Order: sequence, then structure tokens, then C-alpha cells
Amino acid sequence: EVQLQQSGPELVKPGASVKMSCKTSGYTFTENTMHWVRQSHGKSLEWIGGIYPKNDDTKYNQKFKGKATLTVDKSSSTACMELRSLTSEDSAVYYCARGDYENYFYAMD
Amino acid sequence: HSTQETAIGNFFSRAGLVSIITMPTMGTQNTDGYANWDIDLMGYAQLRRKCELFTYMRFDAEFTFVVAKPNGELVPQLLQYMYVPPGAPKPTSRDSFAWQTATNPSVFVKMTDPPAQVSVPFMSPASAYQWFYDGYPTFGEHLQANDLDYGQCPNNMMGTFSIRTVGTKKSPHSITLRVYMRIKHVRAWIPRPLRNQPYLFKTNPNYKGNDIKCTSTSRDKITTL
Amino acid sequence: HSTQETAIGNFFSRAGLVSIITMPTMGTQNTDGYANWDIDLMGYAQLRRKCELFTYMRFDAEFTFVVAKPNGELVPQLLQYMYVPPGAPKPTSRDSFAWQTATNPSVFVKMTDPPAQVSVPFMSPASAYQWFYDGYPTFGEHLQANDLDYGQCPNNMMGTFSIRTVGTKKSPHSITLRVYMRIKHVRAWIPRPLRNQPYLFKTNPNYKGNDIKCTSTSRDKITTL
Amino acid sequence: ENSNSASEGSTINYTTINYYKDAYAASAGRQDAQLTIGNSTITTQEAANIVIAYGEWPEYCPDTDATAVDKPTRPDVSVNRFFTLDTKSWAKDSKGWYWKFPDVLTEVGVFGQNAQFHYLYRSGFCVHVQCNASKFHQGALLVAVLPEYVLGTIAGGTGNENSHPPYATTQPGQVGAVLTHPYVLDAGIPLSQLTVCPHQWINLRTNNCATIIVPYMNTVPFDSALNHCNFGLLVIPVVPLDFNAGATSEIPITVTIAPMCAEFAGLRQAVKQ
Amino acid sequence: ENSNSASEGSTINYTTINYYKDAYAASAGRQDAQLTIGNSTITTQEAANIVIAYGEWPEYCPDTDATAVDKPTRPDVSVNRFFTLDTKSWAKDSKGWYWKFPDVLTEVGVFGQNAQFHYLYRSGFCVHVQCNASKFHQGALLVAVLPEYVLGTIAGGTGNENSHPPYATTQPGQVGAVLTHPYVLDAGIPLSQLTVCPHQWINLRTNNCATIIVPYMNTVPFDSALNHCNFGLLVIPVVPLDFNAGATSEIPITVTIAPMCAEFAGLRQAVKQ
Amino acid sequence: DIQMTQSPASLSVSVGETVTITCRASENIYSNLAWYQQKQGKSPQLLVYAATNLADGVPSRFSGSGSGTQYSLKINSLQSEDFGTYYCQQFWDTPFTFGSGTKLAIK
Amino acid sequence: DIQMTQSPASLSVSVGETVTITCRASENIYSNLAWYQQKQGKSPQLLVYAATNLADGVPSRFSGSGSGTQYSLKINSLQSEDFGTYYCQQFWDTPFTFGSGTKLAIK
Amino acid sequence: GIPTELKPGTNQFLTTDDGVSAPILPGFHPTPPIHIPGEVRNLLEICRVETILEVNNLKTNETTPMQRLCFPVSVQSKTGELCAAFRADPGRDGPWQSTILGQLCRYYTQWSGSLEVTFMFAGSFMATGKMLIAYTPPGGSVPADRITAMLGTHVIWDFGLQSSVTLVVPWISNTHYRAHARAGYFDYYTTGIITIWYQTNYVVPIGAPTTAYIVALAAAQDNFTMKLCKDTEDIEQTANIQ
Amino acid sequence: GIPTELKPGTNQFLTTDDGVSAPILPGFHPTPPIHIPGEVRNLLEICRVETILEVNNLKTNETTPMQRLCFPVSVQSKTGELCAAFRADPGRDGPWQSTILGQLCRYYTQWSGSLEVTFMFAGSFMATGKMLIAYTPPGGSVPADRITAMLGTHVIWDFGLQSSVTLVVPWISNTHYRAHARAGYFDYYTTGIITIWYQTNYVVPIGAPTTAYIVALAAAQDNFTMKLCKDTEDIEQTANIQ
Amino acid sequence: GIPTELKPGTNQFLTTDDGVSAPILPGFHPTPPIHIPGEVRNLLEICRV
Amino acid sequence: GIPTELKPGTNQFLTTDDGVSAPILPGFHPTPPIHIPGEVRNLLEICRV
Ligand SMILES: CCCCCCCCCCCCC/C=C/[C@H](O)[C@H](N)CO
Ligand SMILES: CCCCCCCCCCCCC/C=C/[C@H](O)[C@H](N)CO
Repeated sequence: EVQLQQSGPELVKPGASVKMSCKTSGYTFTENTMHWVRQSHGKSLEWIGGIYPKNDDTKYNQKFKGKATLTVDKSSSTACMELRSLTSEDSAVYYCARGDYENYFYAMD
Repeated sequence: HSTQETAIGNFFSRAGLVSIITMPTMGTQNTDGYANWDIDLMGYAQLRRKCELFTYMRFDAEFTFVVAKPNGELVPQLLQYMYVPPGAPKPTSRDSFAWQTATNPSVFVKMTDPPAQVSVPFMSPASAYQWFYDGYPTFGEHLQANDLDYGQCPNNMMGTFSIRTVGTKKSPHSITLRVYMRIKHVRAWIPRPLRNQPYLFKTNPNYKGNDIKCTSTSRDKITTL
Repeated sequence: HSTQETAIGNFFSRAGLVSIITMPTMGTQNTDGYANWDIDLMGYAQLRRKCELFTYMRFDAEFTFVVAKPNGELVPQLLQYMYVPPGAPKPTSRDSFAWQTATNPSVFVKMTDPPAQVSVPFMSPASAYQWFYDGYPTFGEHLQANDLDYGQCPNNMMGTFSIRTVGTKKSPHSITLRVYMRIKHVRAWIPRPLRNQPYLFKTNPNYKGNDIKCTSTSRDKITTL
Repeated sequence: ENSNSASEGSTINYTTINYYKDAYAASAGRQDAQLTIGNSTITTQEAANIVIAYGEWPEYCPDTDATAVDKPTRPDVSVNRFFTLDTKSWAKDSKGWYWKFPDVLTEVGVFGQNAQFHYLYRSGFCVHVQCNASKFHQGALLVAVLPEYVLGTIAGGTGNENSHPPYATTQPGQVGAVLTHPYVLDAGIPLSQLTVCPHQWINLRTNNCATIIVPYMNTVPFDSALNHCNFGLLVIPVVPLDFNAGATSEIPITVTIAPMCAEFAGLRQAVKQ
Repeated sequence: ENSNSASEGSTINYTTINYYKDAYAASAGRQDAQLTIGNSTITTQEAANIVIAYGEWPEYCPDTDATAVDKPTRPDVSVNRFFTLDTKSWAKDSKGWYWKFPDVLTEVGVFGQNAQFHYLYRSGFCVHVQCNASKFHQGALLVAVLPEYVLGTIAGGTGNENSHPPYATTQPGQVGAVLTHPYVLDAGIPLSQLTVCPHQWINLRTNNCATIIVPYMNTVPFDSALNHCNFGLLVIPVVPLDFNAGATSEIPITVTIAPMCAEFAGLRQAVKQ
Repeated sequence: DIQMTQSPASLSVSVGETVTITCRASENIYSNLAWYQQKQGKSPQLLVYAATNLADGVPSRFSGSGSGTQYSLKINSLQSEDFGTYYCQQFWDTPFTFGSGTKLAIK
Repeated sequence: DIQMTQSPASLSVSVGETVTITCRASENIYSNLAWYQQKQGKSPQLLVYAATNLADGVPSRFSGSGSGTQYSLKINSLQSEDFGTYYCQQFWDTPFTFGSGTKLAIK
Repeated sequence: GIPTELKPGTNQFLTTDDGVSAPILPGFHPTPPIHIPGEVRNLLEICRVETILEVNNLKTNETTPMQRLCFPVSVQSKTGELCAAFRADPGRDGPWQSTILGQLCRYYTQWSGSLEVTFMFAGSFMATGKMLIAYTPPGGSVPADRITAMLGTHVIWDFGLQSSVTLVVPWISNTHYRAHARAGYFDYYTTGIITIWYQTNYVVPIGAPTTAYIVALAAAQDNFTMKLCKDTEDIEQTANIQ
Repeated sequence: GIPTELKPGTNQFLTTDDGVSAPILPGFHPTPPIHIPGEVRNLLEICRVETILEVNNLKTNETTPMQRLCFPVSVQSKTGELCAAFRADPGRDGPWQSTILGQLCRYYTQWSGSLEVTFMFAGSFMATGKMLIAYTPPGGSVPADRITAMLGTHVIWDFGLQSSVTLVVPWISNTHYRAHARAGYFDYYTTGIITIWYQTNYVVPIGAPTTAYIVALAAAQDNFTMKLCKDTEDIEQTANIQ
Repeated sequence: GIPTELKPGTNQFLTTDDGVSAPILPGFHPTPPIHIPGEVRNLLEICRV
Repeated sequence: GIPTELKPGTNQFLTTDDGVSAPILPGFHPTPPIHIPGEVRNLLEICRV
């Protein structure tokens, strides 16, 4: 009933930038927050940051605050994050999952 | 028949609600236990329509801080409330260095503690406050992007409020704060007509063009009552 | 245009955070319900950079003791806070004899009790405090093992703080204490240039050699703004 | 005890209790001819009593209120004189007109070129509204002076859109501008109460002219001429002119204003806007 | 009520409320020629006005401020005279030099042997900086006097290592030492603000000499000469000397200092360090 | 920043036995727990949230419980499709932190 | 105004299985819950009120439980006459608000 | 220390009560004040200014609000026709809400004093006529004809001579003060009824317009007073100001 | 005992408030004070000392910070070339952060007074030339050429005669006090722009260096005042001091 | 501040006790009184009828 | 009654602070003192032996 489709795998040389995209449907896009999660090896997970897609509301992890940005287009539904100054250990699979109504808590379904 | 009630001292000596600061545990805006609030008197209608009667005003303020949970209950939680003058550091978290209050005034109050009062002097760099400022405080060409700068008096920005739950960890209780203002030692100049239209924004007197309301109440014929 | 604000009295009359004493139930450092704290003003940056403006200073202090749990909650727990002058017994436990306070000043305060204030005079054996002491207080040959003694003024060691939960048994609540200082009746001598580099240690002004920061903010060309 | 309170400048003393060293922390307390010629100019406007705004004549800046170290310039003759602005035309569908001061005179005369070369500004003004009609016409005008007249928008009419007035609306110039909502004065404030400010009624069966002497009203002794507009001038007909066919259909309105006691400071390079 | 407060020594009185018997528990309160010759020495340094540090001439210890019961020694002639220390050499890559007082004179003359035999110490100093260059050279020096000048380290450059300056760095002697980071003065404090302390500029197109009369500055009337160093002397070029090829490449700098009003107490056996 | 540690790291168990995995927080959240199941090369899926209530589409064999800091997850009875790594989350303070993971194999 | 959301929206289950439906409130009422059963073209009927106590004429197969905000309704064991939409109510503050509804079909 | 016992009223916050609080910034001094024209030390100076009263307020004028400030006067076939009638209570819903006195009498409950209502003739110079302007003490309805409106306090005012008239509503009351009258039970404070009658007629020559507009103006006298400060009915906040 | 009622503000701790506390050590007496040179009873005595202003601040000077205290002066092919320009607001990020006045204007928000900027020529004795030193009131940009920089308040200063010049920035303000100007909305407090122009040229004989360095120095006058004490932006503690 | 110790009888409300309370409406003035016949300053004047 | 606000330092017990407490036995009088040799009014008289 709720589908989230991301972009395809991307390869880039160190030092450049990259921008992903997360498109959803099945629910009102402005009423639910979205978060980003990175999975490094083997099972290790981290929390990038959330976004509230009304106008803008942003919360970054203190470690990733400078290495990641979060933008949201409210017309066409998408969630895009941009990374600056990539390096060797920044290569990981990235997740995007919806949050709770008017809340950053109540872990992503 | 004494005129003392009609004096501007007794008319502004009432206390009223300037702003409401909310600091919940779960939510969107402030989840971290700290809330920054920019100083504005225009948030609420009743106290605003008194101050807009006049143009220039010179007064000293007395604030009262009423802390409670949003349902009215009170719990023994410690709180800090500090005043950040313009150009000081604004705390990015509740553990930051800006709370060391080595200069900026701060207050240590509990919830069961009776409310806190402080006397604030007249700090404006001009001789009096002006809520109506006609002009552009900038220079150079004025485009439509910087048009928001109209009616913005740089002399009226007095700082930023700040409040936090005192501690390293997070408190389970959600607090809401209601700040009040009592205008005292007031002087006034150049009275203006009162506003009959509903308020829309804080910074500028915009009125809904389709909602224009006749001040007087209509009747059938002018020869009857 | 009065100069009263720029006086050294009103500049040091603000109150700020000297130290934070933590006394948890579970952990490493203090698990036993007593915490000894050596007296130092150098722990925190804001109050330190004011005192390092000058060289010699003569003042009386007023301390305020804010007790709360690390999450901000308050519980009805009784506490004792005593001052140990240099050379007195330091308590090794909370049941020891040093707490009989037959001489040393002590304070009996609760958590719900409003904070405790005490006036501390100028007890230094010299005429004024000196935060910058150039020399070796010892005698004889100075090797690299005793090199730590550089910049250590024996006149600036005023005692050791001590605090405990009052009782024979252990309390389930973890307490944290924030001590504040208000400098009053202050005199000053020999002003010095302020420190633009970040602080590193408490006892000596070490600066990170690779982190050297230009005081002014850089720009592109000196002929443009 | 030195007085740091906010009432210290007043000459009225109050009985107030204070438990501290700062007086602003105390309580509220119990309370206890003619032939007008600017330099070389003449008008005909009659007669006798004219309105002085707030009972104060325009004067220079007292030495107690001036913080500027530099010595201001006082071009008495070249600055202060009657300046006739552009004429309007009254119509049966007309609404009103508003001028901003000192916007209109920045492009005109020596007064305009000194306001460009100088940073600060202080002056008083003299406003003369001019309207002529025969004894067969009828109508009424309301000429008011509103210190710090803001221009509010309609917020798109739904009220949910944030809109600000453009630069051409807030800086009209000597050509003025027309009001689209005279009842709220485009400020959200009623026209019925407009007479609280200094006003004169122009009634076509009584007087053909109006004169308002406006002092300098600001929170600061000197102000910038380009950025900050002090007060507006509103000419709003309350009663529409009505004339039978065959009479003169075009009834003009002329605004002739003059500065009074203009002081300029902070000489610099020419700055237009 | 006897005054036990910390302000009792000042001559200024305040209005302060006190609810107790101890005055330190009260509130803050509202506030209300020449030819200089030491004994037998002469310099040429010109001219007229020279800098007295903090507007006080070196004098003896008043009887009110001295707690020592013993009678101090005052070797007027043998102690107080110009002492010429080792000369330096200015280079285009040079940074600065710092001397500690009274470190330099402990090994020199009668003043050095009395500081060894005696425990306490008090004196004033007179600093003379000497530099010579032709009219074709250019440059500027900054000669400052910093009371209680600490020497900070670089903490290894990572900042996580605790490092203290060695004995040779903090006790240079008459040979001085060079600064590796003039911008922070190796104290973590800026050079731009160094002029807050007593200073004189040596500019090669104006004056070839500098003189600073330094009084005795300490929290105690008498101090130990071996352990405690009072103030430092910083000569840091702000503007590098630049000269075209063919001129004199070696420009020396000479420091000639003299004690003033030296009192010694606590006679004992000889102690080197 | 609150950290969480799970035990054990790798739990090998056959089909039909009860499995109890734990999650411990440095501070007492009381309100917040989320257990995840990530198969091999697949996206995570939520199982039990708020330390007790099971989410939608989750079978009734999973019962979580706990209070204060220490929490637990009990699986009875284990089936053949339940193998995979498990995680635990806090909602309480930013940043939201995850456990180290627990691999569940077949004995 | 307090709002409530139920999950899931449509739950398809055969006869003889346990069904757990949930109701969540934005604010903590503690005292007030009402579950309804509305058949097709019929008027609603009260099942369990006060989040625990079952009403009159309701069979014993329905056991409601909950506390604070999050609430639940458990049906064991499902019969053939129990299909229909379910609702949840608050008594706490005006206006009284209802859930979005949960359709229960046969698998 | 000093023995003391607390009394009821401890730990209460009364908004109107005048206390003494602690200063936030010791050693502070304000910006030195200057002379700003038009200082208002009391609100009664504002209530004495003359602002436009709206006698014509109808349900057909809401689309064009500017028609609300003036009421017409025309030549009549019958003599003695009633032109305008309205109540004299300033703090009551009606014509008096457009007056600065009316908006400042909303902040105060009780009011006592003599008011003044000024009229202004905007017609032509060749227009001549006289109209009767009357005030009826409470207890009656609108007078049916002019012969019943003469028995009050009336003034005769001529167009061709004076272009303005000042009617002074006397203070007639059974109480020293008066509260704001409204429908139902509080109407016992009703002030009266102010009517305007054609006495002779409105006479116009050839070429001048046959219609005319009169603007109403209202203010207060020297003895007008107010008391018992109060919230106001007019301003309404239904939503947060953004 | 004595009847008493508590008022709001009870049991609050205001850091800035001046109270009276209890003595810890009765019968105590301080160490008797002595005379220490250089006593500072007010901070404005410190703001009046003359400290090095950094006019040359670039992104290429961060590796060698000593190059930041002086800016070069050389012989020019074209006459009237601009040398240095910077803003005059002391409490603003820029050249003024190296001044003891700048670091003490961070602790205070509002400031009013006339400043002074002194220049010192470190070149040779045979170097001759004159340069124009100007101050432009707010509202303009950096003057494009010298013909627009003469219209301000300027001083003409000669190298071969005087080795130092004192430029007094007058106080020109629309307010009695002034806050600290910055980007965006608060820039309405902008003080001005201080420029230095070659008037004639820098003339050097045979054998003397063709380059020269000028050191900038800044201080405050007698009437300089400050108020509204405040936290400072410069000092940053991101971690515990060990 | 001023040292003070509370005594029993704190925080009690005695209905008959004569205290001092806070005014609700500052700057207020009553309606000026007039002469009404038959004023009773003491109840014993009534008991004598 | 008299308006009063409490300040920090309320309800604290400082051992060294000199207060005023309530008498346990009203109307009491001590045993009249006599002359005992060797009275010590200050401890420095002891340090000099
Ligand atoms: C520790 C307590 C915080 C003290 C804060 C004091 C600053 C506020 C004093 C009163 C502010 C003036 C009244 C407000 C008027 C309008 O909102 C301003 N013109 C805003 O533009
Ligand atoms: C019962 C309360 C405890 C009272 C403790 C009083 C002793 C502390 C008084 C103030 C200490 C002087 C300020 C500190 C300066 C620096 O830290 C010292 N130079 C340390 O070397």
C-alpha cells in the first residue's frame, strides 16, 4: 500500500559529490517525516538525519552534520540527500523510510 | 470624578500574554529540551491593539514566567531561562557552552516554585520604541526579493529568549511556558486610530481584502432604531 | 552616557559556572556517595577568559549550589556540603569522622530546598590572586620530572570541596551539582591581552600548534569589502 | 540613588517604592499678518487661524538632543521655499491620494541635491492643499498628516498569502499614488478616526485652501532622507463633488509644500537610492 | 563594625547593605636634563620623554607594606648601574627574542652575588634597547614589558599531549632565547594586543633607542630572585628590515639594563639554583 | 549519546526452540524500543515497537517485553522463515542509535 | 481536537484465528475506549467499553486491553458472525472522535 | 531570625497588582530622551478630539463602505419629514462604534459626562434651509412627528449661514455614572434618541444640485470621565498570528 | 509574628541579581593590601590604549600570520590607486577583531563614541610621499576613484615629515547609541568605510628600497562608551578542559 | 536578605481575622456618596425600637 | 501583610553561621558566677607559654 523507490547504484571518484532520490506514494507526503539510514559492514547501521516535508524541518546527526544535506521537493514527491567530500569509508547502502505523523519518533515502518 | 483610571499609566499597568513557548518530548519543532524564542509583542491581539493606539512609546517591562505541563499538572523539574542579547551565541543544544551564563542573565526556577519576575529596562538605541516604521533600513536598489525588509525597524530587535531543562539527559515531562508583560513607567506620543480589521501577520499590518468588515453594525433604515 | 556598565564591578558581578560535580549510583569515578573536588576556576572557558584579562586580582566570592538529578528531576534527598581548608582531613568515605564538622564549615540542604549561598572572603596569604605565576616554587635542580611544577602558585590552592549523601546507607538517586561564582568587591591590576586560542588544560596555557587560528576573519582583497 | 528608570526625562515626579539599587525595578507608583513668504514665494491661502500640528513650530535641533559631532549645514534661503508639486484631477469615481515625505522633494531643487550629498536629515514641513470650484459645486475633502504611515496589502484576498507593497507604492515621488481601499486607508485602520491626526476639512462652500504646519516628529534627532519616510499626506474626499451638466468638469487639486528649518549632516558622495 | 571586606584598603567608599556581622558578606553596592647615570655609567639614548611604566618611579619599600623584621641591605652604588648584556643580530628570517628578569643579572656582578647570598629580593629596573642602522635601511621593532609572562608549549601539535617548557626555556639567562611563534607570543595571546603593556616602537627612520622604566610589580613586597621571574622583555620586529645589496648586512641589537632601588633580605649561605 | 549493546552476537538455534535476545541502553528511556529483521540482501522490517506492541503483518509468535533500560525479545516458536539479523532502536534522544546486530542461524 | 488512527485498514482473515486491531490517540486519555461493530447496512453495536469491560450481550471471545494512549482489541477465537467494520471512540474531550474503521473479511 | 507568619494571598500572581521585581541588568542607563511632539499623558485628551460619526449604517452600504460616512438631504414634497435618528449611547453597538470615543469606551465599563455631536454641511453655496436637531430623554420611542420632538432639547440650525453646528447632549441621569446599555435587562442605562428633522425645506436654485450630504462628527466635553477598565468586544483572535 | 505574604519571584536565582549571603568564616580578616602598580578601576581606560589594527587580512596570509599586521606601499605607475579599504565598525568581523577595543566591544552590545585610527610608516628615511586618508559616511560603497573619496572627511599626511598620523572618525549617527552591525537586517548600524589613497606617489632615491610597510593602530577617544553587557562570540568550548 | 523564621499559624485562613489583601482595580474611585436618611451606625439603636 | 520575596539561601543550615534561636526555658536565670583563677579570653595567651 506504501511503496518507496530509490535510485540505482552509483560510482564516483573520491572528492566529488553525489545526490540520491527517494520517491514514495500511498499516503499524504506532507504529513509524514522521512529518515535516512546508512548500513556499513558488516551489519553496522547509523542514522543520517530526518526531514519534515511541510516547509522544512531538519535534524542532523552531530557526526554527519557537515557531510550530508537534506532537501525535499513538495510538488513532485521526492527526498534527496547530497554528500560532500566523499572518501573511502563513506561507501555504504543508504535507506530512506517514512516516519510518524507529525513526529520523528515511533520508528520507521 | 477622578481621571486617574484614564491615565496611560493605569491603562498599560495591566499584565497580558506576549508569547507561549512549548517544549514537548515527542513532536517536530522542539524535541531536544531547548527552545529559542525571538522577542515579539505582536503575537497576540489584545495587548497589540493597545500598543498600536500610539506611535512612539518609552517604557520599562516586568515579565512573569508561568510554567506548567500542557494539561495543567506540575512536577518537580528544574529549568533554566536566560536572555541572549543581540549578537550573542545562541545555544545549539542543551549541553552547549552558551549556558555557562558568564555574562548573559539567567534564571534558575522550578515548576512548583512560584513564577519568576524580572525588571527589564529601556535598552533601545533610539529614544523610544516605534512599532510603525515607514522605510527600508537597507541601502541600494530595492528589488522584490528584499521587499520583506519594509517596515522592519532594526531598533526593535532586542534579543532572543532561551530556556532548557537543566541536565545532561532528557526529561520525560513536556513543559509549556506562558510569558506575561506589565508595561510600567510609560510615556507616549502621537496617537493613531485603532485597528478595526483582524490581524494577519506579526511584522506587517496586512488585512484580508475580501473580509473587509464594516466597523459599525448595520441596521434596516436610518429613520428607525 | 554613564560609564557605570564599563566598571570592573558590574563586569565581574555576573554569576557563572565554575565546576560541575557528578555523584552517580552506577559508574566508575564516584560510586560511594561522596565526591571531593579541588578548587579551580580554570575549568570552564567563559569565566576564565574574563579573569585572564588581568594579572593580579583581589575579590570576595559568593557561591550558589544547584542540585538536581542528571535528567532535571528533583527528589527529597538530604545532602551535606563542607569546605576542607588546605591541610585538613579529607574524608575517605561517607561515614568517616571528617564529616563531624567540629571546625570545617558545612551546609545542610535538600534538593527541593532553594539553592544555598555562602560568602567566601579573601583568604590568600598574598595580597592578591595571581593566575599567571612565572617560576618554580621549589628549590634545587629542576629536572624534566618536576617540570610540571612550572606555573604552579602555592598561594592559589584554597582547599578541597566535599559533598555527601547524608546517611549510613546508600541512596538510589544519582545527583549532579553545578557550582556558580559571583565576583564582588573586586580590585584589579596590570591588564593583559585576551586569549584568542582555544583552551587546552587547566593549569597551563598550552595552545595547539597546528590549530593556530587567525584572530581576524580573512577576506579576498584589501581593496574590496 | 541615580535614576536609571525610563521616566527620568520627564518633569513630573512620582511616589514609588524600590527595594533595589536600580530605579527601573521599582513599582509603578501613584501619579500626581501674514503674507506667508518662505524666502521668495507667496501664496494666497486665507485666512487668520491655520493648523499648527501638535502645537509646535518647526525649529532647529537643541544642543542637548544632538549627538552628532559635526556641524550641520543650514541653507536657509535655497532650501526653505514653496514647492509646487504635480496637479491632480478630481473625478466622481475618485478615491484618494497619498504622498510620502520627504520623498517628493528628493528629486527637486537644491533641497534634493543636498539630501543626496548628506547622510542625516532634519526639517519641518509646511503643507498647502489647493482646490478651486465655483459656488454651484459641492463637496468635501479631508487633508490629514499621519506620522509613520505604513502601507498594508490585501494578502491576496484569501489572507493566507504574504505580500509586501512594492518600491513604487512605498516611494511614490512627486506624482503621488491613489488608494484602492480608502475605508481602511490601506493600513487596516478606519477613515472615520482619521481626524485624530492633524486635519483640515476643505469644504467647497466655505474654504478653498488648507494649511498644516508639521514639525519634525521622530524618535531620533536626525534621520536619513532616502531610506526613512516620516509622515504621509492623505487627501480623501468624504463627500463626492456633484455638479450639474454644463459646469466645469475638471476640478484640479494642487499640493504646494515647503520645508522649514532644514539641517543636513554627514557630507559624502552623491547617493541616489 | 570593623571592616573585614576585601575593599577595605581602597580609599573609595561604597553604599552597601549588610545583614550580618561580617562585611565581606555584604552586597556589591552602588559605586561613586638628563645625562642618565646610574652610579658610574652613561648612555646616549635620546631624547626628552621616555616611558615610565604605569606612571610610577622605582622606590623603596614603605614601612606599612613590609612584614620582614630584619633590616634590608641597600648597596646603592655597587648594585644599580647599567649592565650591557650579549648582543643579538637581526636577520630577514628573524622572529623575536625574550629575556626574563631578574634572570639575566643573577650571574653578573655584585648584584648577582647578593641575590645568591640573600633570600628575598626587591628592585626596580631600567631597560635600554639599542639598535643602529643607516638612513637607507627600514624596519620597526616592538619592545614590550609583560608582567608574569608564562611560556606555553604547542602540546605536540595534536593538542592531546601534555608538555611543559624545559628549564633552559624558562630560565634563559643573559643570552636570551628566540620565539618560535611570535603571533601567539608562545603564550596563546595575540601580538596585535601586545601594546596594552608598556611599549616603545623602534622605527629606523625616527629613533634608534628605546627606554622603559619598570617599577616593582608583585603581589608581595619581597620576592625570591632565583625561583620567581617577574616580567619578560619582548623585542619582536613587526616590519622586517629590508636593505638593498651593498649596505651593512649585520644590524645588531643590544640590551643594557640597570636595577633601581634594590633591597636584599634574609642573608644565608650561597645558593646557585 | 546513548549506546546500546545486544547479546549474543551470533545465536545458532534449530527450528522449534525459544530464542531470547536482549538489548541494553546506557540511560533509561522507558518508552522506546524497535526490533528489526533484515534478511540477506533485503531491507529491514519492523517487528515489535514500543517494547511490547507488535506491528502489522507480524505473526503472533513474537512477544517483546521489558521496562526501564534492559529489554528483551522472545520468539516462540521459531519457524524456518525467521532467520536473519536483529536490531534495536531508541526513539528517546537524538541521534537515534542502533544495536550491533544479532545473527540467527540454524543449528 | 484529538485524532485517532486504526491499523490496519482492511484485515482479511479466515475463521478460527486471532485478530488484534489497534487504536492510537494523540493525547493520553487513560479512561476512555469504545469498540463498535457495524455490519453491512446495520446500526453500530457496542462491544467493549472502558478499554477492558465487555458490554452486555457480547460473547466472551472479545477481550480488550490497553493503557495510556495505545490500545488494542483481541478476538479469540473468530467465528463466522463477527465480520464487519470496527471503530474506536474517546470520551475524554469534546468533540468525541471516531477512528477511520477496520474492515474484517474472510480469507 | 525575625518571627513571621504568612497570610492568605501568598504565592498568588495578580496581573493587575503593582509589585517590585529584580533588575536584569545592573548599572544600566537608558538612551537619553528627546522632545517628541504630541505627548499624551491621559486618554481623555484623545476622547475630546472630533471624529466622524456614522449616522448612515445600512445593509446595502456594506459593499461600498464609503457611503457610510454621510447621509443625504434632498428637497421634500411634505414638510417635517424625519431624516436621521440614532441612539446617543456611545458604548453601544451602532453609529458610535466608528468614533475614537466609542472604541475607548469599550475599554471602560462606566462612563459619565456630557457629549457633543457636530454636523457639517457639504452641499453647495447656493443651498439654503434650516433643520431641527433634537435630543429626547429616555423613556420614549422615536418621536412620531416633529410636534413631539420639539418638547425635548432642540437646536435650530441654518445652512446658508453656519456650515457647522455643535449640539451638546446634556447629562441627564438617575445615577452619577452610567454603564453601557444594551438589549434586554441592561437597557435601563439608555441615554436617549438624537433626531434630525426638516423644519422648513432644502431650497435649491436653478443649476445647483438638488441633493446634499451632511457629515456627522462626535466628541466629548471637558467633564467626560470613565472608570472600571475592561476587555473589549471588538477585537477577535480565532487563530494564531503567523 | 509579623504578618507577611510572599510575592512572585520567590525562590528564584537570578545570576545577575545582587543579594546578601551568609559568611563562611566569622572573625576573618584579609591579608592587608599593598600598592601594586597599574590599577584599573574601569574598562574604558583599557579601550583607550593603542593596539595594532590588522588592515591586511587575506586567505593567503593564514599560513604566515605575521604578514597580517602590515600592508605594503610601493611606487605606482598610475596615480590615485587605492591601497586599503575597510569598515569602521569595531564590533564587526574583520580588521577590528585584533584590537583590544574590538574584544572588549564583544562583551557589550551597544556602543557610542568617536574612534581614532593611527598609521605608522616603517619605511626608510629617504622615502617621500603623501597619501590621502578618508572616511565615508554610511550609504555608499567603496569610492570608485579618489574624486569621490575627497567629498568625505579626509586628511592629507606626508611621509617625509610626520611618521605618524591620527585620524579621528567623527560620530555620525541617527541614534544616540549604536549596536553591532552585521550582514542582513542589522547592517543599518554600518559605521562607514575608511580608505587610503595614493595622492602623489611614493618616491624613492637610488639605493633605498622600493617597498614600504605601514602599521595600523586603533584606539578610542575620551567620550567612547558602552552598555548592555553580553556574552562573546569568539571563545568556543567544544570539549571538557582536562 | 533579612533573616526570618516562620511561626505556627502560617498558611491558615481564619474567617474572622482582619487582614490586608491586594487591590483588584488600581486607580479606582467609588461613586461619590450622598445623604440617605436613617443611617444605622450600631445595632443597639435597632434593639431599642 | 507585608510583601516579601525569598532569596537563595533559604532553608539552609550553615554550621558556622551565627543565628538567633528560641529559648527553651523562659524566666530562667543562671547560677551566679564566681571568680575562678586563670581565665583565658584568647588562645594566643596559651600559644605564648
Ligand atoms: C530573563 C527575562 C528575559 C528578558 C527579556 C527582555 C526583552 C524584552 C523587553 C520588552 C520588549 C519590548 C516590547 C516588545 C515590542 C515589540 O515586540 C518590538 N517592537 C519587536 O519588534
Ligand atoms: C562551603 C562552600 C565552599 C567555599 C569554598 C571557597 C573557596 C573558593 C573561593 C574562590 C576561589 C578563588 C577563585 C579561583 C581561582 C583559581 O581557580 C585559583 N587560582 C586556583 O589556582
